Amino acid sequence: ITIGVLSLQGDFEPHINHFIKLQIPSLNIIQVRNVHDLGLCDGLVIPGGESTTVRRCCAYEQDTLYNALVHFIHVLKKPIWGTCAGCILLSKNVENIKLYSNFGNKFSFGGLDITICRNDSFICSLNIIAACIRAPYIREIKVLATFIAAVEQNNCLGTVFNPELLPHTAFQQYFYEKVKNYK
Amino acid sequence: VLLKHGWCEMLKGGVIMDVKSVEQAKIAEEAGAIGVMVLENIGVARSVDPSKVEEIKKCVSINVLARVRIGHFVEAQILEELKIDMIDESEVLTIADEMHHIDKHKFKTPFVCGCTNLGEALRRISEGASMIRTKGEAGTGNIIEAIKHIRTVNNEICYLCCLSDSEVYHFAKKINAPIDLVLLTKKLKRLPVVNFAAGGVATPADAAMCMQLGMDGVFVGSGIFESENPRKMAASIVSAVSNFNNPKILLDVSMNLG
Amino acid sequence: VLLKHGWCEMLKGGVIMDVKSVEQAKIAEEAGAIGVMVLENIGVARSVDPSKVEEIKKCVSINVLARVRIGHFVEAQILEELKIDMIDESEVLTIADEMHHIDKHKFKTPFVCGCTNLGEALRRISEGASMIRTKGEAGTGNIIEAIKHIRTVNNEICYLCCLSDSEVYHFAKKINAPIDLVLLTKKLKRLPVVNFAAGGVATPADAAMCMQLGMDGVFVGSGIFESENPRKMAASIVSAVSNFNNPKILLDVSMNL
Amino acid sequence: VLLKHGWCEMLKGGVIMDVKSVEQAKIAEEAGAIGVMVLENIGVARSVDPSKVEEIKKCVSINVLARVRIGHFVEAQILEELKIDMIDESEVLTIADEMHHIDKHKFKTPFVCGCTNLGEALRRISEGASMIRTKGEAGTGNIIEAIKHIRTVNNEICYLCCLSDSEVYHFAKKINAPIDLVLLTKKLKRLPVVNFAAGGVATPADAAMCMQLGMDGVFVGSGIFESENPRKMAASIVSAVSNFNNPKILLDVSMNLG
Amino acid sequence: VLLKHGWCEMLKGGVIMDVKSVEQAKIAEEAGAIGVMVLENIGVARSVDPSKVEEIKKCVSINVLARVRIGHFVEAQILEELKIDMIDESEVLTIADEMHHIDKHKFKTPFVCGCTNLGEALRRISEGASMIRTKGEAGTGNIIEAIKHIRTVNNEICYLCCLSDSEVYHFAKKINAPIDLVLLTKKLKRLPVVNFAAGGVATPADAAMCMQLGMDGVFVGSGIFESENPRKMAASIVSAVSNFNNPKILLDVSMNLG
Amino acid sequence: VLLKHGWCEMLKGGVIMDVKSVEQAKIAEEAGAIGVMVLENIGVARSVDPSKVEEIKKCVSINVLARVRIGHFVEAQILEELKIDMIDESEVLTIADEMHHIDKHKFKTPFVCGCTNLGEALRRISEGASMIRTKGEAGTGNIIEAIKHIRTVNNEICYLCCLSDSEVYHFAKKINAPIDLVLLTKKLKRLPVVNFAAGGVATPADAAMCMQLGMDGVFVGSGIFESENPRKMAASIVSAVSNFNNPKILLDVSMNLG
Repeated sequence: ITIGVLSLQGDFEPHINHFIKLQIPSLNIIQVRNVHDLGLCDGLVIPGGESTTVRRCCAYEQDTLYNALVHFIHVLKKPIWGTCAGCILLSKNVENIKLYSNFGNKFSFGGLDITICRNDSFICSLNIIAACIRAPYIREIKVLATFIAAVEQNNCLGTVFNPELLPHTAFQQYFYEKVKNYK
Repeated sequence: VLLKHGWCEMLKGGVIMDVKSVEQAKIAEEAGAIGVMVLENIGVARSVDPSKVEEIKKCVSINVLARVRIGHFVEAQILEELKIDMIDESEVLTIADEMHHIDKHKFKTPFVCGCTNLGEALRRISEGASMIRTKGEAGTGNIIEAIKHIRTVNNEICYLCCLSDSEVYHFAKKINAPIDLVLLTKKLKRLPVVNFAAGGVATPADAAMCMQLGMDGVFVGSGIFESENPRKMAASIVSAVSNFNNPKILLDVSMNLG
Repeated sequence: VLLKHGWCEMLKGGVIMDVKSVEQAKIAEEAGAIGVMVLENIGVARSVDPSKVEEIKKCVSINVLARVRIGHFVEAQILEELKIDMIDESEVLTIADEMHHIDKHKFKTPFVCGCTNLGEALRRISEGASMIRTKGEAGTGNIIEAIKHIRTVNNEICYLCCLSDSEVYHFAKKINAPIDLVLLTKKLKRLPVVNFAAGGVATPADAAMCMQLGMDGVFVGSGIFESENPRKMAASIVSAVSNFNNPKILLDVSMNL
Repeated sequence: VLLKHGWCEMLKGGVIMDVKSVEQAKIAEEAGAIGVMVLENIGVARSVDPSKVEEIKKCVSINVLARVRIGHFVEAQILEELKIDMIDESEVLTIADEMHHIDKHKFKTPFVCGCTNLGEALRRISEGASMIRTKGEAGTGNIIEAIKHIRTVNNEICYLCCLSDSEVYHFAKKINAPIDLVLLTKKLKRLPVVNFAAGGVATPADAAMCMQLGMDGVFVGSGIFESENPRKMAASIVSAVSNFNNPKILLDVSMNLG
Repeated sequence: VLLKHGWCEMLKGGVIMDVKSVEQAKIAEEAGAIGVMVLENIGVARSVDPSKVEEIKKCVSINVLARVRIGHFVEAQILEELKIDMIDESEVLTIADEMHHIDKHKFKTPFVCGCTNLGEALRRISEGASMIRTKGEAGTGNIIEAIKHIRTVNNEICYLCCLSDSEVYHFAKKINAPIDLVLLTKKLKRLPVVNFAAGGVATPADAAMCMQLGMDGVFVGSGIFESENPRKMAASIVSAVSNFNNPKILLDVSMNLG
Repeated sequence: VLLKHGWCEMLKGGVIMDVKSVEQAKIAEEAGAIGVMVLENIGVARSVDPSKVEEIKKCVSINVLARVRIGHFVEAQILEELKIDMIDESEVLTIADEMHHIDKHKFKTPFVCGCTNLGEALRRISEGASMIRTKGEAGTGNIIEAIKHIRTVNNEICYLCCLSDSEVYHFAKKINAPIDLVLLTKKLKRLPVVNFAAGGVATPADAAMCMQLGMDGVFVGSGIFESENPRKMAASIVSAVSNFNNPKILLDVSMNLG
């Protein structure tokens, strides 16, 4: 019962605060910036910071962290969550990248069979079947929520909105329940 | 203003590189910066020409910031019409209104403003600043002032948190800050808005020292590009801020820096 | 605090006489005062003995006030337990805490505090004062300071209302006042709380001059009872405040004094 | 003097460019200026040669102004004989009489004089000035002083309007201004005569800031013609003054101004 | 020294009356005081004659204290031979050694010493003081200084508790206190030794105000006996300290105090 | 810290010369130095690139030192990760933290810090310094300051030893040093930690003079290598320190030194 927050970008603190607010003694949250922390936790949530920053900071010492995460999701199949930029990194295909980077399709971690376009803020009521601070728009493709709002495929969860920016912590418990179910 | 704060809170733990052109802005995007502050490519210093800011804004997918003189509320109106990501009411540029500061409540674009103590930081947050940065000493490369101001603000906030209810009213008068924010700082135990470090950060060690002192990010000047390897030094300061608590990584990025 | 403001809102246009005993308090009641400030019947000046304040409180049907040193938050706790009508954190008494002022939010009893400028008046209202009075110069009988302070506060409030939205922030800093109240003063164009005049008011003309400068009432010292006719002089200052705009009445009460 | 005021009120909302020759004066006419201040094409600064002022006056259909040293009433008599459109008793030129100011009541030609506070502006209107401008800081391009003076005059006029009848007499003494005008400013709630902004206005944003602060127009130095495109930069300043409340247009003119 | 601190901790929440004779000492014993400081029954003030201290010690069952000039280490040796209960290195008496302070480690009798800031209370505790009191302003009856010093010491201790670990070393330097005690104050969050209030406490309200500000007890001067009712005024200040948080009792004891 | 003290005590009677490269470091090793202080091979002076320190560390079998700005506690972590032999919190480099000094207790690598009096030396030893050196005056070559500071520290230590137990408490306050160390200096009659001489030592006579005044070694600048014979001049200063009491040898090394 140990979930981690990838603390190489911004927005990790609100994610940690709202996970702790649920007030469960068994649940412990630690920062994740290296492979050691990645192996310590049984789950992982990618805070909705920058997408470029996360990928560059995940390519230190010949993709040491990037390979750890990619192997982590695609082999151990442990629960993972991605908000805002998290969805961008969790989508196999992402476009609207004018610069011809050599990364190609390995820029995104993958896991969700969806096509996303990052390219502004408002509030939307979640008609589950949310403060969208520059929420990416999904172009191509079970949908957990819609207003599409949340997509959960296998152990991977994706939310284009920022639940941690609102008082309610329902989604934080939802991923904790997902982690407990996997455990 | 809540959405501006939420957007800024997503801005924590990053590096903002003060770029001067499109090639520099591209370097800072590959290096992993979260935003680029558009500068004047080489007296009275005025806001950069909006055609230059608009050039960079379409060549980088990361945030773009711009500088407006202290009090010049019509340069800000020009930039806000440009759909920029965040405006910096800066003291590096010549002061337009030495007595007043833009009324940042009238703009939809978040503002970042300097600060040398908690009283000054709380005043600017009252006026509507969505972010703060320690003034330091721009153009010198000396982290003496940035560290001095970081400690001063950090000490005052904690000393405040250790005070009592009846003593808060005098403290607000002492630092000359609105009482509402002074209580908000007491409750949160930190500055109510995102706080970055600016002025003097030139080395991966300097960036990590500021982060180890509490700040949420770093503002790095143009020294990164006036060096032997701009791309490598830039990615070094980015990794330092991302891994500011890892001495092994800090050593690794500091080796062969030039 | 709204309830405290409502009660003070009924204190407008009245005279508060600083009495020293029960006979003086009875004179001030029959003279038409709205309240009596209990004093020490005489080198450190402390709050009067609560047995004296309790004696007067039961011998007059009008408000009873009392004085507590600046910062002494345990004299106030004693008086609040006494069910007094309104406490005065006064600079005439020796300063118990030179550096702080009682936290007046913790008490149910409305407070009044001195003020020499708009910044000082707005700070005290932030701390929880339900009324203000111009410090003036107590014990001298000279209305020079009271009139100087009344003008200073009145000028600042109006100059404020003539300002702009972006200039208010710098003004609040200059006077060193909370921004929330500074905007409230601008909206109302006057001090957010009842404002009385204190220090130097010794003649019906002095009382009416203060009320003609926009105050809501007068604090009147002990000069009335150290005079030939205390009952007549008292009723004169009461009529001056009630009819401060009628020169015929002011002449009538000033004659044969 | 009333007819001079009538002419000046027709002067509101315009731009006066300090030109140095016929070609510059023609540029400023096509750029849409309302008047041109004839300058010396160049250690004592004296009134320009009247033969230069006559050549420009006959080559432009807009108002022509000229500068005379403070107190030098015989230079004014020369220009007044030249049938110029408005004389400028200017502090930029060397002071001829440090103690006195031309008696502008004796001339038919309207005068414009500098001012740094309401008291000084009211004194010059008493002497006969038909228009005022804020001294600012000529030759520097810094709008710090122009904005500081605009606020100072604006604050004093409003603070005056908020005063009382018996308090006006003390105010007049404090600012040292004639009581008759002090009451006239109170009744009108603004300066009795047209008021322009001068000193530091170098960018379309600077021009619009001054107009957004109340001023009736802008005096623009020679920076327009010591720049890449004089016609466009001049045209930009005029559009800013005409559309000082339209951020969309202010952005448009500011783009590609270099 | 631990035994001395153990005895002192048993002295918390009490009142020490500065008596002048046996009748006054008997009054202060029946009034409920925990100890009596023997005084000189009256221009150089010296330690009272030990025969006076000896007579009171045998006529009261409560602690007996005595005052020795600052630095006079032979008056202390006389009193220690007298088997007194506490010695008071007093600034009220003339200073025998303005340079030094008795070496209180050599005595078996606990010492109490004045203090005006945390840096001075910590130095005296280093020398060997087992109790501290705030100097205040003796003989005036004004609680202004006692309250000022109580706040100053209380603020510094809490500001300390809010500091970091590398900042403690500089704080110790600036207040000029031993580093070992500074860390001990931080860990305990209060002064390492019992702390009493002295100077100006003349009314039940004054005594309770000091206790409501943290102090562990009160030193009350001779004003209690130069009053209409010494027994009633004495028992009033005793009840104020015992019930310093009970406004009902504080009112009750304050009524008819004359 | 005892292990650091034991290792440092093995550094007594040696010469540490500030080298700039690997050839200079090789000269220093052959000349008999015990350690080499790696320098920047040249506005703001910062810690050298850890790749330079690593290259020297691998080409010399003697101790390797490095300099970190005063207070910059993140350069130290970089060097400590490098497995350097001793770090130098240097006043020659620009001051990173004007107010604080690295908390040298958190590092396993011994630190050496400057000092100009006994109070300053005792404070740094409190913070965790394992060695001291006299600041002197770097870059001048004048031994005036080094000798002045050596005498000042020596006089204070002995004057301290000639005092009484009651006077020690005031002395600690006067020099502003921890009382625990002040007593330790008295007991040992010398500085509790190894003490070297730095600043101005440029000649075999200068080195021997410092050692004849009771130091444990000398820090030698770069003047050894900006001279005709670097190897001979280096071995001269080494022999002077080894034989500082032998005028015959001191003459021998001093002849043809230049």
